[PDB]
Amino acid sequence: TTLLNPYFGEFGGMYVPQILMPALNQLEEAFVSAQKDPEFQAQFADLLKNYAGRPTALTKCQNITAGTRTTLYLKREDLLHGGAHKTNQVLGQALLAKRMGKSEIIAETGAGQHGVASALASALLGLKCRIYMGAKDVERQSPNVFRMRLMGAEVIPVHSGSATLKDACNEALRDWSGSYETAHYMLGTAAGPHPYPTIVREFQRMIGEETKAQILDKEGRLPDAVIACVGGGSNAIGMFADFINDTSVGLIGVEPGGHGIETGEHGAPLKHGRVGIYFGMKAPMMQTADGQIEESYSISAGLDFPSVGPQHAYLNSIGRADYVSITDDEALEAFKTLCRHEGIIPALESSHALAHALKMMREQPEKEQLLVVNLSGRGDKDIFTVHDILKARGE
Amino acid sequence: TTLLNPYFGEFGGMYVPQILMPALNQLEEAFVSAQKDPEFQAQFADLLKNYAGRPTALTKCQNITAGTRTTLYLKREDLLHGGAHKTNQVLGQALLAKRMGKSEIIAETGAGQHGVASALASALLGLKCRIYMGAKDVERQSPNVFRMRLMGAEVIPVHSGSATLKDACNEALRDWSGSYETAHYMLGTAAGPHPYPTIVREFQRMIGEETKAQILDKEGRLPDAVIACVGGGSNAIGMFADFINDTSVGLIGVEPGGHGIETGEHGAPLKHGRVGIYFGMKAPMMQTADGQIEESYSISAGLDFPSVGPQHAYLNSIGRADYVSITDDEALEAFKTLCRHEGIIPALESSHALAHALKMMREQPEKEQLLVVNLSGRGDKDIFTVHDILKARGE
Amino acid sequence: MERYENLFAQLNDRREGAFVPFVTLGDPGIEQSLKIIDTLIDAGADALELGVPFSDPLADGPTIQNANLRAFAAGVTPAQCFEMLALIREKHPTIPIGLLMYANLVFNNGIDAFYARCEQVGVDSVLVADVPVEESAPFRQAALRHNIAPIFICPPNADDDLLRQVASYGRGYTYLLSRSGVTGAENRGALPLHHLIEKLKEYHAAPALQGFGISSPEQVSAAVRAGAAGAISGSAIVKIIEKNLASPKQMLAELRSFVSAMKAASRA
Amino acid sequence: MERYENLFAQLNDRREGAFVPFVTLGDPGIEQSLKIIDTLIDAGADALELGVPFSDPLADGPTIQNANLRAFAAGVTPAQCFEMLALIREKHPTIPIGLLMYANLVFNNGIDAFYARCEQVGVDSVLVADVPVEESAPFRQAALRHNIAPIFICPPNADDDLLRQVASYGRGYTYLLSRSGVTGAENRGALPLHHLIEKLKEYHAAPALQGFGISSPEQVSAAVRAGAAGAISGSAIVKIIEKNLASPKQMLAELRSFVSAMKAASRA
Ligand SMILES: Cc1ncc(COP(=O)(O)O)c(CN[C@H](CNc2ccccc2O)C(=O)O)c1O
Ligand SMILES: Cc1ncc(COP(=O)(O)O)c(CN[C@H](CNc2ccccc2O)C(=O)O)c1O
Ligand SMILES: O=C(NCCOP(=O)(O)O)c1ccc(OC(F)(F)F)cc1
Ligand SMILES: O=C(NCCOP(=O)(O)O)c1ccc(OC(F)(F)F)cc1
Ligand code: NA
Ligand code: NA
Ligand code: NA
Ligand code: NA
Ligand code: NA
Ligand code: NA
Repeated sequence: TTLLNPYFGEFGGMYVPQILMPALNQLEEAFVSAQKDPEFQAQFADLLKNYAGRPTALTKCQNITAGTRTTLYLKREDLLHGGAHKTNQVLGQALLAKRMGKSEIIAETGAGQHGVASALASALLGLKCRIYMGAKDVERQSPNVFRMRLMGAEVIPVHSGSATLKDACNEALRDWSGSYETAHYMLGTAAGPHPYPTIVREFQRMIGEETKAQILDKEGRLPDAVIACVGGGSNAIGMFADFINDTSVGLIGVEPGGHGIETGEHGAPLKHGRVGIYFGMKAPMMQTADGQIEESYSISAGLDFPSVGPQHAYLNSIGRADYVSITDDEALEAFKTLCRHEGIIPALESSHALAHALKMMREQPEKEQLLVVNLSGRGDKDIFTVHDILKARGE
Repeated sequence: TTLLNPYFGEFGGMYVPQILMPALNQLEEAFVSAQKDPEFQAQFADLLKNYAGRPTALTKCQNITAGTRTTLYLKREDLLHGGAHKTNQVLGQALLAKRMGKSEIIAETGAGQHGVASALASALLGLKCRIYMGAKDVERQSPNVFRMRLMGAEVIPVHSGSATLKDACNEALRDWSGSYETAHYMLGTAAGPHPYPTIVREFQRMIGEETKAQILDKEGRLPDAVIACVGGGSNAIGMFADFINDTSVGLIGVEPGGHGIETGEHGAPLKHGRVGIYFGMKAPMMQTADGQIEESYSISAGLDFPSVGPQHAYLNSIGRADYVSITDDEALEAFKTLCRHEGIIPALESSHALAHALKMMREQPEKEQLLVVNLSGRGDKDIFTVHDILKARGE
Repeated sequence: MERYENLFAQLNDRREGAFVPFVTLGDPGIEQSLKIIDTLIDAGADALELGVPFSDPLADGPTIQNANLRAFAAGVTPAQCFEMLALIREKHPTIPIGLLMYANLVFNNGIDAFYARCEQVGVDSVLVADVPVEESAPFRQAALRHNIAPIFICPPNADDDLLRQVASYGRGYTYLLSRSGVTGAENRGALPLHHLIEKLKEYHAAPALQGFGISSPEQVSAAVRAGAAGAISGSAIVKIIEKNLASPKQMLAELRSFVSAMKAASRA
Repeated sequence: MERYENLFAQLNDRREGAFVPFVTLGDPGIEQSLKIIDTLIDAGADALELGVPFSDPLADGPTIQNANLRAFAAGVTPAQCFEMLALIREKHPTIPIGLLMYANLVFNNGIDAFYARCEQVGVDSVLVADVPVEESAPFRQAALRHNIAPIFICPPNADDDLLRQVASYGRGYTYLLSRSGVTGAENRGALPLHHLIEKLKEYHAAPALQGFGISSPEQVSAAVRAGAAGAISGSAIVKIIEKNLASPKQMLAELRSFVSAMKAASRA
């Protein structure tokens, strides 16, 4: 029994060991109670505004669209305290944790942005934070490891499996199954068992809400499309949510194509995997023919995850949202182009969305289109990784 | 002849080789023209809001003041695009450069925040940017070197003298004396020859303007004091300016004490140097008995400068503002305390201001005081420097 | 079949509890796994719980994770596990055999087809670790249609609704979970909660076996004294496999000695 | 005194321009500097421009920066420079001696006291590199009170107001700046702007010497043909000091040869 629907069509549910069901039901109940609690809403709103810096800017590109009929705005989640959208829902979940009397936080992280958000929230709100991070990601997103430890969080490297995001996810869930009485699992994307996909959407939807208000004010109309990258699905559903009922607005999610879909080294389960059960949910998974979970790959740690949130799987199935993929190299080009021509250093994750927007424009340069890309993070964590790659090329 | 007063009492002026006087007069004239130009004001305002993300938050500390009668707010310039207050006036000066038909930008940098701001502004507005940075600073603020180069700026390491800020200043000025026909010198602090101290103040004063509006809204009164660090003087005068005529509000600037004033390894000319002529201005200077400029020292590259802007020297002389110093170790403690207890990673420069605020509170914990610290930057550029220090200690 | 009912009927006649070892199928390889299983049976195992290696075993601690990794290193697949299960049943016609599955391996190419496959090879029960009763409907329905007992966890945090549902839905035995957390021998489970044992019996649930962190004969005898019908040990046994990888002969002797001592503790 | 007037009176009688070498005082050390200066004079220098090492020479390129660094490495201070200036004047009573100062060294412990000090040792002029005419008042006033000529730059971007002010304020000679930038031998200055030369003469300014990037006899003769009263060479001479640091004897011979050729080019 639940208070809210755990499914989005066929997708979602609560596929966890029985031991964890009361924790999930408790969390669902606290979320439902908090949503109608004016005190909670005011506290959340105050943290978003005065601590995290909402509303974030909506920036019109001045240069990169020159000579085309594309108008492109960037929703500036890179300006949020912490440096990515991940901070929004962490603040909300942290308040839920305290509401349920939990004193500890467990979180997985890959880009380290969710880990930084969890650490900073735990420092402010008096929680003891431990973060699981794939050892590969500890290296390629090292600046965030330093930030997390500086804020007093315990960062635990995970060497098992691919030593990336799904392996951190596995460890976080194993830990929580033993510590749920005192620890809240601050899941960092819109995936996992219910009620996480719902809570994460609801604590990110201010992205799309602001975007709509902003684009209305500046352009007098809705966008032709909003474009976001998709690793687990939080920044995308946060952008998409307030536009779902505006049928004229394209909802475009961008999965990482890695070295190319044909190489099998990608992170695009929604369009190139098949439905399966793992990490507490029924959702598209990269999986072998006999049902073992495949390892994903992406240049960006934040997209290096072989499944995807169930609401995206649903929106795709009914054709309300469209999903595409963008490769490492395409993402790198978009990264460079934004740095050099708009003076913004985007996260490599966000660069996948920008890259797809630049394709839409370049492929059809006389097509009138008003586009918003969710610029989900800043690229500070990525500058050394990108430098080494660009240098190893000869640039 | 000038349109505006180049002096603040005894301090300021235009002590440059005669060759550079027309450039300064041109710049003063463009500034005066721009200030009354609605088009310019609207363009500047739009960049500040929609590109840089103004207004920045004013955050009330939740934890670090516990058990005392101090209420402490942080003006969140760390949330500005680029990661520090330096972005404000760079945007304004970049528009001036284009107004005067300059196609190139020269800038010095020490923390690399002014260099990052100049690079990002030059990328957006179509300027060719070259940055001089002391070789010591290239190492201890390396993340910003990567960011600057990623945005297409040329970063030139300066190995002469102390290989820090004043040596970058020297090179920038030497370069400009030969390239002023095509290059604008985007000076990065409220110092140097007139009209820089005035222009920099006027393009930073939104910091204090917002702060006053914000503190009025939240507290119904003005602060007892506003506290900012002082390397050259831009973030401080930007905070102070709108409060100068509110006589009840203490204006407190914080110079770096380095290893301690008594060691002579500091950067506190205002209170521990003496008036001299260098870098185009008459101002307090760290200098030998016979008038050679001394090298400064600070853990923070952004404060490692042996002079200070003339308006601060003036405000101090008439007793309108008070200036203090804070050592490396005190700054490091404040850095750590903000990370662990408010979940904000501050620049080491800004940490000097926070440290002084924490002293005001701790020294007199039952004194009712409402304080604002200008949190001039985020500490991303500093995390590796701080880690190495803290590790070398045994922490 | 009623291999579980027949077993519990017989154990009750001898007034003893069941001892049920768990191992991962194909750990450390197919042939040695088959020998390990024969040794578990020869040493007195009343039934078997057998794991199919899965890529991401979220309910398992390091010991069983490493068992899965050894089986994969040997190329073990679910198809090969079903090949072993046929050989096991062929040698041992009466012993109850339960599989411990992760959901994706059951759902993968058809839930019904998975249970049909179990019935065909002569498996008696399936416990799907990550399918709570709340999600169990097509699983337990498919299980019953193919004469497989669906086995459910009764966790220590169980309420009355869950007790009634586990009692109604489950067959074969009720898995009485000793503690929170994931599998592991060093994290010792608590004693069986008396209130759960009594309620399960009041509601006519399948007999309760205690599992998780059961690693010593004393824990087995204590579970039975507490009212449980028996106990399951996994990690403790897998550690003996891991310890003796270099010596299959010594591996078998130690397995035999341990299972024997564990089984003896179940006896009145 | 009127050492400059006497010099220009004499040069005019011989229908020649002035050649005026610059060196940094105390580069590469006090004794060798004093010898270099004697060699410059013996080789035909009409006057001297002498730099006092300053920590942060913002108008100077690498050549003269390195001269300052060599002088500092030898422990040279302004006090020691004034000691050398006394020895120079003692040997050479008639040659005009101009100092090239950065403002802080003049302002440091009293502008008046600095110029009094110059008068006392027998210096004839002071050019303060970073004091434009706009800031010059207490400098030029102190200079005149102590019979020192304040020398000002007439830059190539000069307007009529600046021409009038330089003509009115300056004494001794007018420094006609050949180009933008900082000092350096390889960045060659342009020819003297004819319009500035004519205007300076119309306004009764002190005679014009061209300086910056003057490094070859051809440039000297061209400055004089252009109407200038002469030329100043600095970096080109300092490079000869830098090149021959290991051989003071060869340093002196090369200095002599170069100054001689430079001075010869000033002759009609
Ligand atoms: C700037 C930015 N933009 C986009 C993304 C993509 O994440 P999303 O699709 O939720 O919007 C990330 C993901 N970041 C990771 C992965 N976080 C993560 C990803 C998948 C599963 C679990 C996770 O914690 C993290 O910070 O832990 C990001 O940092
Ligand atoms: C976050 C932050 N907070 C405070 C400061 C102190 O600078 P300020 O006193 O102007 O407010 C800096 C100075 N940053 C240097 C030095 N910029 C600099 C300093 C002195 C002289 C010239 C300079 O370009 C730079 O970015 O180049 C900073 O990054
Ligand atoms: O029997 C199992 N493992 C072997 C015994 O445990 P241990 O002795 O600790 O290795 C076992 C493992 C997981 C499981 O599903 C769930 F996680 F939900 F409980 C059920 C039984
Ligand atoms: O005479 C000077 N240097 C030596 C001659 O130049 P160079 O031959 O290029 O070394 C010299 C250097 C600086 C100066 O002040 C100002 F910068 F304002 F012009 C005046 C004269
Ligand atoms: Na994914
Ligand atoms: Na997403
Ligand atoms: Na300073
Ligand atoms: Na300041
Ligand atoms: Na499947
Ligand atoms: Na002085």
